Amino acid sequence: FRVVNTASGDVTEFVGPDVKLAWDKIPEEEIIPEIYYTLEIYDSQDRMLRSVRIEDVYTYDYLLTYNKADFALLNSGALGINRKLRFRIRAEGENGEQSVGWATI
Amino acid sequence: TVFIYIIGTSLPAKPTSPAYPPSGWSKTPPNRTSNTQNIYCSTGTLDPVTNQLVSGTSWSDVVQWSGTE
Repeated sequence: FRVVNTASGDVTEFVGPDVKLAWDKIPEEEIIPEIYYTLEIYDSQDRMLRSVRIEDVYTYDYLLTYNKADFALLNSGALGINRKLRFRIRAEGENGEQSVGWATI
Repeated sequence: TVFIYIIGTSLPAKPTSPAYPPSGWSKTPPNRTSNTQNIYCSTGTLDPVTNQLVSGTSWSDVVQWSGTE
């Protein structure tokens, strides 16, 4: 679970306006017919920003327009940008199947 | 000057108008949808008095903007 757009100078720094989030396809996928991942985004001071459910794709594309319009206003009511971000992802099947331990970077 | 100026699905053709804001072409990196990408051009030398590309020195080859230039 890593960010494609990461600075070579140091780890854990995204340079581009949009954060590209990618992760490996879960093993033992063929065992379960239909699966999906739940991704949550947290702020520096621990307020969740969005819970996005992704199915059949393992490469999320976070956008700057999201981060400003849908998040800064919704969290404070005013235009702003969040620079420190946080991500956690779980792999959930359908018939009561849920991964254990979350996953982050 | 060097400006990043497209929310583009495919590689565009380089500008032909010698104006610092090119023909309907943005001056700053805009916001994009997931499908689109960003492409920049290493603009030639700019003339502040005329605020356009000096005679000659056309725009550089357009290259998709990955990370930082």
